[PDB]
Amino acid sequence: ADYQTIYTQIQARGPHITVSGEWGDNDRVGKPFYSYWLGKIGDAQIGPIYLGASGIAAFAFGSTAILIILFNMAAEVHFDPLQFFRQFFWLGLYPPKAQYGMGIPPLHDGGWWLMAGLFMTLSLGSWWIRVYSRARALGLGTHIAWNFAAAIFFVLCIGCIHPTLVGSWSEGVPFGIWPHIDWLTAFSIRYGNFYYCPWHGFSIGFAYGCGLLFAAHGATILAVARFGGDREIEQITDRGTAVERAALFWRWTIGFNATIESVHRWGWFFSLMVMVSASVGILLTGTFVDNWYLWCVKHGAAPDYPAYLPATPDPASLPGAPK
Amino acid sequence: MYHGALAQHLDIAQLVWYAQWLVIWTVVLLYLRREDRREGYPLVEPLGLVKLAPEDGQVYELPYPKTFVLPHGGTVTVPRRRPETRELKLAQTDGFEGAPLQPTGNPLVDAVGPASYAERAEVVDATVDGKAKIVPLRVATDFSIAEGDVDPRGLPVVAADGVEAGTVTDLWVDRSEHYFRYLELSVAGSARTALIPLGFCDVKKDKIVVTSILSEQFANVPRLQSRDQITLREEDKVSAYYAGGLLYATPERAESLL
Amino acid sequence: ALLSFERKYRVRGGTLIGGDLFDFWVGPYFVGFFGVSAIFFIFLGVSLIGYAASQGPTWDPFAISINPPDLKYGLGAAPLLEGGFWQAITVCALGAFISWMLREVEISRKLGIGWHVPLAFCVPIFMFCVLQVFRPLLLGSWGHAFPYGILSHLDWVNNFGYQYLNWHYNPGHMSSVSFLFVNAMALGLHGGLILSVANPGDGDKVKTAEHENQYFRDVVGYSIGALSIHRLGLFLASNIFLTGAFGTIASGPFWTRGWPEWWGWWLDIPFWS
Amino acid sequence: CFEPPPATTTQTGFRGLSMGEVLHPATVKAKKERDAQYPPALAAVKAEGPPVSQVYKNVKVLGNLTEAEFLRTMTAITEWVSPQEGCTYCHDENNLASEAKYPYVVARRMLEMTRAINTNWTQHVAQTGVTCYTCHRGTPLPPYVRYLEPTLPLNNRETPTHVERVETRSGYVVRLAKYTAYSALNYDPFTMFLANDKRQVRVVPQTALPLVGVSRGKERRPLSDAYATFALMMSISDSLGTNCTFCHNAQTFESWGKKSTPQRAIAWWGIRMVRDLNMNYLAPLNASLPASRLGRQGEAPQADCRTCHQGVTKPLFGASRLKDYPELGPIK
Ligand code: BCB
Ligand code: BCB
Ligand code: BCB
Ligand SMILES: C/C=C1/c2cc3[nH]c4c(c3C)C(=O)[C@H](C(=O)OC)c4c3nc(cc4[nH]c(cc(n2)[C@@H]1C)c(C(C)=O)c4C)[C@@H](C)[C@@H]3CCC(=O)OC/C=C(/C)CCC[C@H](C)CCC[C@@H](C)CCCC(C)C
Ligand SMILES: C/C=C1/c2cc3[nH]c4c(c3C)C(=O)[C@H](C(=O)OC)c4c3nc(cc4[nH]c(cc(n2)[C@@H]1C)c(C(C)=O)c4C)[C@@H](C)[C@@H]3CCC(=O)OC/C=C(/C)CCC[C@H](C)CCC[C@H](C)CCCC(C)C
Ligand SMILES: CC(C)=CCC/C(C)=C/CC/C(C)=C/CC/C(C)=C/CC/C(C)=C/CC/C(C)=C/CC/C(C)=C/CC1=C(C)C(=O)c2ccccc2C1=O
Ligand code: HEM
Ligand code: HEM
Ligand code: HEM
Ligand code: HEM
Ligand SMILES: CC(C)=CCC/C(C)=C/C=C/C(C)=C/C=C/C(C)=C/C=C\C=C(C)\C=C\C=C(/C)CC/C=C(\C)CCCC(C)C
Ligand SMILES: COC1=C(OC)C(=O)C(C/C=C(\C)CCC=C(C)C)=C(C)C1=O
Ligand SMILES: CCCCCCCCCCCC[N+](C)(C)[O-]
Ligand SMILES: [Fe+2]
Repeated sequence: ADYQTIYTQIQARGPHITVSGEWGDNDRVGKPFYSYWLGKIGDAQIGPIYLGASGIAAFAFGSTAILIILFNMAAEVHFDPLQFFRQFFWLGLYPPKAQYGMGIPPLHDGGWWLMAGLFMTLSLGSWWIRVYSRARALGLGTHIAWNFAAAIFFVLCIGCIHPTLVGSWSEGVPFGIWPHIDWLTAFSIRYGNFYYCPWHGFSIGFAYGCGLLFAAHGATILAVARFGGDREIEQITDRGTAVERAALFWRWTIGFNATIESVHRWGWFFSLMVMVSASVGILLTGTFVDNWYLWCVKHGAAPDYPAYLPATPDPASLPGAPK
Repeated sequence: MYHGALAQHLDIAQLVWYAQWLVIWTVVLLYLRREDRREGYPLVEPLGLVKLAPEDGQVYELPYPKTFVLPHGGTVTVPRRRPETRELKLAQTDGFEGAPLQPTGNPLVDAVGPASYAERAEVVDATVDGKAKIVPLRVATDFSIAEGDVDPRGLPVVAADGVEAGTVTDLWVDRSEHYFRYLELSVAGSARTALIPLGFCDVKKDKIVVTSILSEQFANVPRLQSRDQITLREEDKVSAYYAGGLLYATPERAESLL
Repeated sequence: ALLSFERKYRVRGGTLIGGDLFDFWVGPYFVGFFGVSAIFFIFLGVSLIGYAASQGPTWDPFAISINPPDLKYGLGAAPLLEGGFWQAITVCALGAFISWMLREVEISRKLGIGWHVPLAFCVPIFMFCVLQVFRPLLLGSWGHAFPYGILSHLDWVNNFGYQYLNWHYNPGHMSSVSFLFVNAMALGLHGGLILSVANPGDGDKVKTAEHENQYFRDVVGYSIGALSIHRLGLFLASNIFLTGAFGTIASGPFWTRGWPEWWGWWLDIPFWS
Repeated sequence: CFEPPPATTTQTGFRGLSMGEVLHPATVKAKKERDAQYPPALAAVKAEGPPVSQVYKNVKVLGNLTEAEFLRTMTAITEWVSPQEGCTYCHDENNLASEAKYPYVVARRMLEMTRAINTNWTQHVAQTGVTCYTCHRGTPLPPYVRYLEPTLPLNNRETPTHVERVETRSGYVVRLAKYTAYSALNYDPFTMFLANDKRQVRVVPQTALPLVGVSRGKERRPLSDAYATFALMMSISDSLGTNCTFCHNAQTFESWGKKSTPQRAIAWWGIRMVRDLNMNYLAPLNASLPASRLGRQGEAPQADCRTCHQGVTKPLFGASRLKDYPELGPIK
């Protein structure tokens, strides 16, 4: 049983390697230190880390963002340190509760939330530049940046594009552990059950699919680690028995296969599709669909079931019923 | 009136619904599956009388040849004509193609089945800067075993049949990943060293257990041209050797377990 | 019919039962005894789905639905039209899933590679069992399982969650969702990285492992490494159901209040209450 | 932090939809017992004699009852509202027709309110009806009431910790959370939907596509309403000790018919009845109640689903005394 797949039996140590970037080499700060335990199930070396302007601007904004949020959370518990720590999950920074349309809202009712969102956005943008640049600097394709771009795009969608489209900040996602989660239900309830939103389903399909692909891709490589499967790059440029067997394993199993390079494209695509799909679902929601369930009924999709307990007429529609 | 509502009882969402599936299938069939085909294609099948022609389907499934300009000079273009030049000591066991082949000689040396290796380049995988990537510590001076982990150097290697087969002489490290990939051991009885992928090693404190092959079979382990260097193809020959042991090490290794 | 490099690997052996008997291919498909039993079960299963469907109302795929029995039938068999079909199909699904897995084992042996894949495939089979078999057993009735229907099952999921006011607060769920997201991101980062290295664009040279590691150290100050990310992937993936299975099983048999109230254990610790 | 099996489960939807109650036997037993404390009806008395409207001096509501019947009512009232205090809680030892004590006045309003409930809200309380006990459960101040602010503990028979006091601002979030099944929903469903009838509980669009003219900018309701609604629903579920599927098929909350259970309709009536009660009986009482009972806004304690239900889908597990005390309704 290749134990190498479980953890590294004999760790190794050697001179700290470094690849020069088209720039920013002098911006790598930190002293590479090793961790024995980490190295058991990974690479022991921790650091150094590239700084750069993007990275700094990122922390700059992110922090500003985080600070605006915490201060507001703190303000919720009236700054009582014990309750703040106790009620943390329940604390949050909410978008405007009242309807102001697209008008900038009062600081105490959406204003702060709006600002936090602005700084978080700029922070995300800067980090995107970072993820992108580092790629160019190291002479690599900008694939990650694109997948990450989809993710930032989706955040923008639930964050302000959707609210913009329907014209109301109150639709935004609040900052907070439980709070941002409570939004998922309020949002779904409002748009008539997200389970009936085709894009929700698509997104889930790809998510679940990413699960299937990594479990499968990962197990595949471990299963061929004895042949070097993990050295994917040279497996691409020079097919080796590793990927040949990886391929035949699947072809003989499901009838068709991929290449060591293509499977990464599949995975990349799937990942991307999770975010692209949901972005569309959100862009469509509120804008052109108000109740995904009725929308499905309209197009003959929604399933129906017999009543178990007697069907119940809406009381409010009966003759002579209160308001 | 309704936002999103269009003519013939149809709405924006509904159109996007179709567009979506369209894009998906487009990418999946026209792009991805094409890429899944940059290796192993065009397929192979036995000919006889007359059957010489491009065959329409075979041109449609393939994608345009892409070319990889290697980091240390050279290029590789895929897909491409990479037929198995080698002679396989295998024989048909029955009629139809679905019939499994059978080793006529010794699968381990013949390199068939699980013991099969890819016809990789007969070149030494390099480091980001031309140095040999996989080298033995005797060369990897600045590389060492992490404090706390076993140092197999000196420890004996017990084979499947339970019996010392040799002594771990060295450890080949990946200077690009800082990961030990092979253990070099002296083959007791036949003056010569052999490599064994760490993955086939159960690294203990007093010994190195190797269940893949038997003690004797350690002599036939493929040899390297150099002693402090290894070529991708050699890495395959070596790894492949042990893997074939999993099925061929002994007679029962290939039969039905339960 | 065969990949250019496939000939040499198509050897006999590696089977679990049957030996040479079912050790052969049909097209690219390796058969094996389990491939056979898979077909058997797939056959049986699809058949039952068709008959059941036909005895049902519509034929619209999105609206078709084969449901388990009412709770009153407990763990006993129910008349075909009212749960029996669901019961039969479930057993068939299981026979098919397990057969499919064991078949991957044979294929793995023949190829002389690790059984990692079929092992990884047990997780989903395990979760299926959690939802359909185990939780239903613990609650005492097959009626608690989910219906086999493209939209039908979403409805079951939906109400299930709502039986606990807000399933989002379920700790097992939180854990699981987290892994779904991280895994999704990792696969994007991993696939992205590999492609970024072998496909730098323009006439640029294919890069190296050094570049791989350099990239992530530069970005997040750390790089788990080649082989490790694959292990992490399988790990992250498998933990979606492994941890989630606890949130599912907990619901009902070990917790009957809403999930947000569960966090009362924390919120109500006396010293800060 | 985990309840041991087995769990009692009911079905309330088509097989396969996972709709129904999930009860913890022990918890049910704990509540069945608490409610079993319901005092049995007092032996019926002979209607002999003239109407107390002639006999007693200040009887404005039970004047048609005979003396014997009337005293029986008074005993029952005492036993349900002030058993520990006794008759004197509302009376002057030396003048039973006196109204000096505020509980007297309020008790009169309460007699009317109860009669109303059993008469005008039969679509909710049905033939079970309610008595002073349903809410008071044996004490002048009903264990479960509401002020215009969330308060802890829900049961006022318990003593609040420092943070639980409405005084401690740092405890607001937790006070609210506990009124909405521990959810972080930043809304107080009681004041929003139960104190009066100014707000609409429904928030889901009844059309597939957004109707132009109510789907943009300030025309549309803010998402907050969806949260508020959610909150009200959480507390309703908690107040009855049940889950959403007890009334809804989550597949489509907004839909009725086969998508709703009879109970939902009843719940619908409950909302209206609670609003009626609060707005027209309880709320006004802030005039007769000593400032000691009022909230920080001078409001009188008001009722909500929990006031009667107290964690059970049917107050006191459906116990009734309606037939035993027709003076409490229904009034023909
Ligand atoms: C605990 C929660 C549950 C859940 C929650 C869930 C949600 C919330 C959603 C889905 C969705 C989906 N689910 Mg469900 N689900 C499905 C299958 C499906 C697909 C119809 C669809 C996309 C899945 C996907 O892309 O996979 C990953 C990727 C791939 C490539 C899998 C193979 C292809 C796949 C698209 C479809 C294969 C299944 C066939 C339609 C079944 C045909 C059976 C025939 C052959 C006998 C199966 C077969 C099972 C089993 C075997 O238990 C299951 C269990 C469950 N789902 C749980 C009960 N499911 C989404 C949907 O669109 O609903 C309609 C969705 O929104
Ligand atoms: C009761 C409510 C429901 C709900 C409500 C819901 C909503 C409202 C939405 C989803 C959406 C989605 N849901 Mg659904 N959901 C899903 C699955 C999914 C996801 C696939 C998808 C969003 C994709 C994602 O990964 O977001 C997580 C990934 C994110 C958010 C990316 C973030 C990237 C960003 C760059 C990260 C930045 C990190 C930081 C820098 C930190 C910064 C901090 C600040 C302070 C500085 C499943 C499997 C199920 C099941 C099993 O029931 C389900 C049920 C339901 N969902 C319920 C019906 N769901 C979305 C969708 O697809 O709509 C169409 C969506 O909008
Ligand atoms: C209103 C109700 C909600 C809900 C209720 C819910 C429940 C009730 C459960 C989950 C569960 C889960 N939810 Mg949640 N959910 C999730 C995400 C998730 C998943 C991580 C997890 C997966 C369980 C599972 O799929 O097993 C199903 C998948 C399986 C069994 C795969 C089976 C595959 C099989 C072996 C083979 C199939 C083969 C095909 C038939 C073959 C086809 C052949 C063709 C292709 C040739 C997200 C990301 C969100 C968001 C964003 O809001 C969310 C919201 C919600 N969920 C709602 C709040 N969710 C589960 C959980 O983990 O509890 C915590 C669970 O039980
Ligand atoms: C399907 C595909 C998806 C996907 C994809 C991708 N996802 C990516 C990439 C791709 C492709 C990248 O390349 C990029 C990356 O880099 O990876 C290595 C990245 C990222 N995804 C993160 C989080 C994430 N992805 C999520 C989801 C999905 N991702 C979905 C699933 C979720 C979910 C599930 O919610 C989460 C939480 C970050 C770790 C990471 C950068 C975030 C950032 O932009 O940083 C923002 C920057 C900061 C500096 C934070 C500032 C505050 C710090 C922490 C300090 C604390 C405050 C303190 C200092 C204050 C007091 C002190 C005082 C002095 C002031
Ligand atoms: C945490 C890790 C995960 C993980 C892992 C892995 N996943 C694997 C492997 C690994 C490792 C494989 O090696 C194996 C494979 O070969 O991949 C190519 C496989 C596979 N994962 C499938 C579907 C899949 N994975 C899901 C989830 C995860 N996977 C999670 C995320 C989901 C979700 C998300 O719902 C789906 C739908 C098949 C495509 C594939 C063959 C299954 C099969 O059994 O063949 C058997 C063959 C059949 C032809 C079907 C038989 C039909 C029965 C008889 C009749 C129908 C019954 C049914 C109950 C009705 C449903 C109704 C309604 C709900 C619609
Ligand atoms: C003719 C007949 C009926 C005969 C009897 C015998 C028999 C038992 C036949 C089997 C018939 C059956 C039941 C077929 C069904 C086939 C199935 C289960 C198909 C599912 C296909 C699906 C939907 C897969 C989901 C995953 C997915 C999106 C994959 C696309 C990408 C691929 C091809 C991934 C697999 C893959 C991975 C994961 C690698 O890591 C890897 C690494 C290096 C090289 C190749 C690969 C590789 O191919
Ligand atoms: C305790 C057992 C008890 C007795 C006995 C009692 C008697 C009583 C009498 C005789 C009257 C009529 C006096 C008159 O001439 O008006 C009367 C009227 C009312 N009561 Fe009483 N009462 C006892 C107990 C209680 C308790 C605990 C309360 C307050 C909760 C209460 C209240 C009232 C009210 C109100 C009336 C008016 C009835 C009406 O129709 O308006 N009593 N009581
Ligand atoms: C049944 C006829 C009945 C009686 C009698 C009764 C009496 C009563 C009194 C005397 C009070 C005053 C308590 C105090 O001293 O503060 C009072 C107050 C409230 N009640 Fe009552 N009550 C009867 C019935 C009912 C019913 C059916 C309900 C619940 C719907 C109810 C509710 C309340 C509430 C709330 C108050 C206000 C808070 C308070 O003053 O304690 N009562 N009741
Ligand atoms: C459990 C937390 C739960 C959920 C979830 C839920 C949701 C819900 C929504 C979204 C609405 C509004 C739908 C619309 O816009 O038409 C709504 C409305 C009502 N509900 Fe509900 N509900 C949950 C639980 C419960 C329970 C347990 C009951 C029955 C005891 C119940 C009842 C009702 C009623 C009545 C309405 C309509 C109220 C009105 O004033 O019209 N809900 N619910
Ligand atoms: C608050 C708005 C509220 C809700 C919600 C509610 C719901 C409700 C349901 C769903 C039933 C049906 C129970 C069943 O299993 O069939 C029901 C029944 C009764 N209720 Fe109620 N109820 C709410 C509030 C109140 C209040 C304030 C009182 C007391 C004045 C009250 C009383 C009752 C009674 C009595 C019943 C009995 C009906 C029966 O079938 O036995 N409810 N309620
Ligand atoms: C330009 C004008 C006029 C206005 C601005 C327009 C603009 C672009 C607005 C954008 C708004 C956006 C995009 C809003 C999006 C908000 C979203 C998606 C929020 C979602 C969730 C937030 C959560 C979970 C954060 C809450 C918690 C915190 C603040 C504490 C910090 C985090 C932790 C301690 C947990 C760390 C966990 C782990 C990463 C280590
Ligand atoms: C061969 O491929 C890969 C590596 O090898 C060189 C990596 O090092 C990493 C980077 C991994 C890191 C920083 C740790 C894990 C991160 C998360 C968010 C869970 C990835 C994605 C990868 O694909
Ligand atoms: C529902 C979410 C999206 C699902 C996409 C699934 C892609 C499956 C690809 C199957 C390819 C089949 N093949 C080889 C015959 O082409
Ligand atoms: Fe990979």
